[PDB]
Amino acid sequence: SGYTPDEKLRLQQLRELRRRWLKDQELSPREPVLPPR
Amino acid sequence: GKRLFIIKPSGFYDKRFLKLLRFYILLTGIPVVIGITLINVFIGEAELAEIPEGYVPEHWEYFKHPIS
Repeated sequence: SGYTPDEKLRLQQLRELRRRWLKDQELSPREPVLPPR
Repeated sequence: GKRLFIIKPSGFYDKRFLKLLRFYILLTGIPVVIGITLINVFIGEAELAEIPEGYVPEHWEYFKHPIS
């Protein structure tokens, strides 16, 4: 058996979306935090 | 990059409450303790003597502590 290709398609879209989310969680503006004073 | 986005819930409300609590106890934490310090280091507590011969005291002058 195995996947149905609908599940493959769905899962590859979730590959793209989940990679984009977890890369977006990775912050580096060279400064995460900033104290005003 | 190495440091990811950590997800803490919130801290502002709690730090505001504890800031207000320490500040509004500190407003009368310093003067009351300093006042009782000045009382028990300057005015003195009391002394141990008795009622003299044929004499009437008040309802105070029975108590060791002067603020009491």
